[PDB]
Amino acid sequence: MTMYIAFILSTIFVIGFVGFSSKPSPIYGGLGLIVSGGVGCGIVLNFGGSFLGLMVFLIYLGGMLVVFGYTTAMATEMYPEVWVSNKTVFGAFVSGLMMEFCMVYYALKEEEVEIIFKFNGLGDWVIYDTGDSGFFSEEAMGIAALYSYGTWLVIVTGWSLLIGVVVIMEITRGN
Amino acid sequence: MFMINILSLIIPILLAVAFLTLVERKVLGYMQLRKGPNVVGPYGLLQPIADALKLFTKEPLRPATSSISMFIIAPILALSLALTMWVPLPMPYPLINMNLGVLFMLAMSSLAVYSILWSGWASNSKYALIGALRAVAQTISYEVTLAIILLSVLLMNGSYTLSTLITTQEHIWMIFTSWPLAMMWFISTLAETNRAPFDLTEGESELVSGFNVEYAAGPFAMFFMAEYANIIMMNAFTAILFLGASHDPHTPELYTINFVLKTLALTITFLWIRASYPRFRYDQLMHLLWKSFLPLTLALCMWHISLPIMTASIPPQS
Amino acid sequence: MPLVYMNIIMAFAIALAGLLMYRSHLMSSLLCLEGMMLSLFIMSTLIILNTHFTLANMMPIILLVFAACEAALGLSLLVMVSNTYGTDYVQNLNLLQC
Amino acid sequence: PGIVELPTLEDLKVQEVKVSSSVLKAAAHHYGAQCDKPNKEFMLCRWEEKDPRRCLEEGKLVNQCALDFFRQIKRHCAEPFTEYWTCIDYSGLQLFRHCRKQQAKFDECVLDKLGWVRPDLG
Amino acid sequence: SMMKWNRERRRLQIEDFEARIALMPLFQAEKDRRVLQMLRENLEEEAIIMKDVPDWKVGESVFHTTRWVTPMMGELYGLRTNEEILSATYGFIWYT
Amino acid sequence: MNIMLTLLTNVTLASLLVLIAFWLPQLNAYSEKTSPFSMKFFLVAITFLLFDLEIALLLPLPWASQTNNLKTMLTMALFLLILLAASLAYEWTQKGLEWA
Amino acid sequence: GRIASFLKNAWAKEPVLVASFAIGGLAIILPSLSPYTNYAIRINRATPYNYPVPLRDDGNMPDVPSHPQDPQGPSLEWLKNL
Amino acid sequence: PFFDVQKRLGLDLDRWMTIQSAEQPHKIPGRCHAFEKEWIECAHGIGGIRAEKECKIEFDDFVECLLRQKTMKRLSAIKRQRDKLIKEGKYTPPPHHLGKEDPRP
Amino acid sequence: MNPIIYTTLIMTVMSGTMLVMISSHWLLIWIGFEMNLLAMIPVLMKNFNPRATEAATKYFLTQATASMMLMMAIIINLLYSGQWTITKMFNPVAMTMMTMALAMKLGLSPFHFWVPEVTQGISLQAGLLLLTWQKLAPLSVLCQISQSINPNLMLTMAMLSILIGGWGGLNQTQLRKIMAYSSIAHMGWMTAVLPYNTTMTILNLLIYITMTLAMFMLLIHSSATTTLSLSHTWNKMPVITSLMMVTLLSMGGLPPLSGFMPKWMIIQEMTKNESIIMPTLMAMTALLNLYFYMRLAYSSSLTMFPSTNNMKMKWQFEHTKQMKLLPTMIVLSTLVLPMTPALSSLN
Amino acid sequence: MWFEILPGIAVMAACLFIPGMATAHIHKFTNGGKEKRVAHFSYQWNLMERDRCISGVNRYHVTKGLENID
Repeated sequence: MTMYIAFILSTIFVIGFVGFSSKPSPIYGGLGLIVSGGVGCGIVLNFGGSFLGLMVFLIYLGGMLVVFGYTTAMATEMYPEVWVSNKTVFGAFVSGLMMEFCMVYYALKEEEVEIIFKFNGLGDWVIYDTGDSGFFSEEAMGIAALYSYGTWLVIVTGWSLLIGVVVIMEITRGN
Repeated sequence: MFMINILSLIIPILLAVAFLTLVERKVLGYMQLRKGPNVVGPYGLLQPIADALKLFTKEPLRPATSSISMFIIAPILALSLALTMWVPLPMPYPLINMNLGVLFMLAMSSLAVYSILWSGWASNSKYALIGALRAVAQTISYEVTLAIILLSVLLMNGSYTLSTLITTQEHIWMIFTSWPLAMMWFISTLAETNRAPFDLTEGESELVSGFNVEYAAGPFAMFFMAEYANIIMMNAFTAILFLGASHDPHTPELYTINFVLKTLALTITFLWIRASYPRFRYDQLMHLLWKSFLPLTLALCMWHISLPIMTASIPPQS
Repeated sequence: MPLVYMNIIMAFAIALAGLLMYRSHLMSSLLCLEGMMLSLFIMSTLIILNTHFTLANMMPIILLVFAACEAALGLSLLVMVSNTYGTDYVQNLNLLQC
Repeated sequence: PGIVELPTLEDLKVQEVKVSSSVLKAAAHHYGAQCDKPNKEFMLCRWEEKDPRRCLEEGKLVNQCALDFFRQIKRHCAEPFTEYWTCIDYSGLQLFRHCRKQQAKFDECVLDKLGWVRPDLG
Repeated sequence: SMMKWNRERRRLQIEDFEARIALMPLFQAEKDRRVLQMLRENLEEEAIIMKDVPDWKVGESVFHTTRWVTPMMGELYGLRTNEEILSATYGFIWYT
Repeated sequence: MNIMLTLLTNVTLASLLVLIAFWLPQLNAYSEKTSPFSMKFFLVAITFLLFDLEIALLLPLPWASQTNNLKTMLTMALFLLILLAASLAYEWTQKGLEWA
Repeated sequence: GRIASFLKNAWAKEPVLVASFAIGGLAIILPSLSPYTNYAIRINRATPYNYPVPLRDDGNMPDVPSHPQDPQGPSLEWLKNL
Repeated sequence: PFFDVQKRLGLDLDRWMTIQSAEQPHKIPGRCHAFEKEWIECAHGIGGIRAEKECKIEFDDFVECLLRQKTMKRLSAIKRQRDKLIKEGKYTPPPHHLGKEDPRP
Repeated sequence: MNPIIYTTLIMTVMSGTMLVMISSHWLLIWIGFEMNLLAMIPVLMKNFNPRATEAATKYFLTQATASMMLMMAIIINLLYSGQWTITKMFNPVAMTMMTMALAMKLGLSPFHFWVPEVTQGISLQAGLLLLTWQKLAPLSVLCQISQSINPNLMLTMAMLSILIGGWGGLNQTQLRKIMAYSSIAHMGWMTAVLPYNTTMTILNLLIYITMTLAMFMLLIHSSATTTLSLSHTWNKMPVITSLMMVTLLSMGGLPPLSGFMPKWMIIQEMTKNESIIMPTLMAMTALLNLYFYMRLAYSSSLTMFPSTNNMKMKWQFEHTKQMKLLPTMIVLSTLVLPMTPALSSLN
Repeated sequence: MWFEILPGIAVMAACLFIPGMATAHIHKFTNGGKEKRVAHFSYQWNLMERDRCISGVNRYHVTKGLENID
């Protein structure tokens, strides 16, 4: 079973996406997003991306959606909408799981599934490379090259964040 | 045997939390000219058992009537994350050795706020919701400085690996190198753990019980255990980061003793601070961080970037 | 393409469909936006790690930097909408027509 | 397209340097100092050819030279080297720092009996 | 003090990297031989496996180029035991 | 598998305690006990986000210190930090940091 | 003169900002005039992260050594003295 | 309207990350550096229209290295037929593939 | 909004578009789009009204979806080619997704529904920026990827845009909505020639930009957002309404006015590629645009609508602010037809 | 008096000491009397795998020295 941990995680990722995509109250949506973020971190870690996946755990889960939650709390709704609360939400939730199951089964049964692209049912372990990175974390060096090579990216991103602060101030002015 | 190691990390930490409660009570009493619990057992050693049993046998009130799933997840998440954050700590050999254990602990601390966030909301009360919001702001506000200060000090470590902190501080404590950062980091730990003078969340004097006003019996006990476990874990992180200890590879017991003693000293410092100062006003708390601390942390971060380059003391990556 | 790519592309498609089909709340749609961004981060990270494109391992980070900028903009708009109407409901964004 | 020309099993059979990582690391400096020529030749072959198959013989020569290096160590400095690598094996990171005294003993013996000089830093 | 100790640490790191450099050629030879042997075993077992399948060349390269391509994990460990596959794929990631 | 084991064990232990604390004491026999303002200061939360972004951008610095172009690396790192300080100063001076 | 008055007022009323600006200014300025920065660059260069791939000897490369421990090639004595 | 200001002013604003075979830190090679280098060297100065067909072999090899669809298809066929023969009982995996021999170091 | 901040936001918008038109790396092009959105949103809400907030929210949602689809297309093209360079796109699905995203950014139908609403919500100056400057970046991106573009999808979107722009305008009495529908139709005209000859798209874009600049500046000068408020203008500033009539006739494409040359050259290029039915349908469908232009002209200048007594007060005063480029924009929008062969400069 | 606080601190000290000693001794027991090898980089994991193959009992901590040679 440990042979397809990545696939199990990807299925959980899709399930969380169906959860927050069916639009329950933003509380449960936040829960689905949090679960999906953790699971994406798991997949990234499995592929060797410890730092990148951990970034989602902190700057995405404990970041963008940590305020998403703080926001919903300020705009409190009368009732916590759940999947079963609206027949459509529950129906779409079930259909989404069913859709995943259909493609999953087809991919496994039909060695080569083709929804919009062509996918092979072989385990993800196949695609991995047999090279050695030596005394290095390739992800770490690539990310740290943002200061040595990606100076232009640094400039543009910093300017965007400053203008984002100014923009948020201006939008929340309200005159 | 790895499961045995997990249990050895978990259960003693819970026992330490239980007895930390008694230690806090006695220390606060003695600093107030009083004697801590001493009737229940010799010198009060059996008081935590009585407290726990009384809590558990107590009525399980629950007028939440909203998202009971959340009202149950919040204690689970809090306790689970409190126990997990202990895992990567090297004492001196970590249970799980991560190249980025530091960022892992930062992420787990950020997640742990959701426990307070949900508990207060699913309670669906007045103090609970507003108090939970004040919590989010408090932890969120100090999370920024916590990260900056941590990055600034690790610039000397050369990695986010907790284990290498022992090697880096082999000859001297990092407090000598970064004491201003150490002071700000200590205050940051105080804020993150929601301890006095930043005990605004619970804030009994102002908010009847804060986020846990609608939590009783066992779930309240789990919140208490999570709080105290976070206190001990954050003090242990401080001890590892700044007050390094000598580690003899052949006898880890010496390092373990030294580390435990330093963490105990820092926890006693936490209780001491709780006794001495009054509570910062919610507004004053944020003023102290974004307007007063955040600047100095930025300046010290620039300095700690520049120093290894201008002193040719760039630490080894491995 | 391995099945993980299929799953993540499916997640992005599902999130896109959810965003394009609002129900009442704007926050749910903003949740779908953040979710689509997560799918894109995971897909980009998997591609870059598998191909050992060392110099592109920062692209996922910049994507998230701008993902949070977009989220922040969305919340900054949502608060104003709520102030003007009392709810985040989409049906109140009705003054402009055609 | 074409068939991959994988070499036979017999040609790729070579005598193996069956020593653990700590043992290799203990002798790493003197091994590099003594066995440099075949190792550098094999590396040049691998990097120019970019085919593992093309440079099998150079790898065989590297393995043989390593075996000769270790045979000489066994002949002349067996016990000090054993103590050195047992010291190194204890440390999880296999650090050189903790075993400086055993390193000095091994270096002194190897300089006396075999005349090898440990290469300097850099 | 930190400057002195960090300079010494960089010196020791250079020493350790020099040791790795000294040992690298032997490891490269061993790795190349192991990869070739694993590929040969896969090819032989594959000929036995797919002899009866029609219109299947054995060991036909999937790339047009007649140049060595580093085999993926799937080629080398395709038909080994699951424990070997789990080790080769996720050992360094999971080891802690 | 070690990290997965640790996560599983911790979560199961905490959930087990929640069970023994939500249901086990709930058996004990008893009787019947009967039983928001729009925060515009949420701007602080939004500013945290954009500052957390710079936090993320700054984390690679320990490995960034290992490059050979230390001049360019230092210039860009101080550039990002000075832009963050400028953002803080702007929000401060424009009374945007109106906490509570 | 007025600058001294501004500094005194700033230290009296906003000492934290004064400390921060002083530290940031030093962090900006000092590395430029520090002699050891080039030493840090050289140290980072000297670290042998990747293998030193040998080069074919065509008989016209006096400077490149033929073997370690030969006098030709770079030296790390400066770091050892450091 | 792609004003090639980078080429006019000789500024490498973003072309460093354009390809996987460009210079990378510590000369860490890409997984498909050889194929990409060959494809670019083939498709240099001949124009996109010519490159789409006169370098199709290089591009196909590059795509195969990137995605390995054909390699995975071949391996899937091998595993299918091995399972089929095992069910029929006319195949027995070798002891070394079963783990009965120590792999080469 | 503080004027320094307003200038910084406008420069950020322009810098985002410059990054879009300057970068050879897809990630940076998407970054430029993100900067454009971030800077644009507060600019749309310079004057704070509930309508301004609603328009900003709609625009943000639409552009955010477009950017997300664009980034997914970039990621897919990376997955199948491993190239970040803006060039031929090597996956048809990525090409289709990118085309949909860029069309949504341009307001091409059936992604047009947001253009009239956003234009009505925002002020005349924000509308000018939205309908002139914002079009530059996506059109640049499409021109760079023109070869990969599937001609059928682009042509269908162009024809639908022309049809819908013509239809919607007939029903509108709000000047801003009329301008938005005209913009939709002209965007369809520009994107029609994109598969065939990009220089024609650039020429049409320049002519359209001049005409819309002139029209919006005339509306700002007249301070009219409705047909009747514009009708009142003849009593105050007859020259303004006369020039408005001339610019409207140009926008309709009537010869010998400058508005004729983009349509003429587009028809030429399409016919050279054996497209005969499509240019014919586009030219005929432009008559709806011409119709509502003519109705606006009847309301404004050709016929004198009733005024109000209080206008006698405005007679005494004069316009304080002068828009320097308005006369030259009018001249270029109306009298540049004798100078088409200069269409080889942008070539 | 204040020394009465000490017994609780001592119990807490023992409880905190237990996990570190437990981890150290469990690592020693599992890794054959030596510290658990730390693999922060793929080279170290490659060394561990090579040691596993060399040992012959599929345990890396088992160390083969000069005796295996010739």
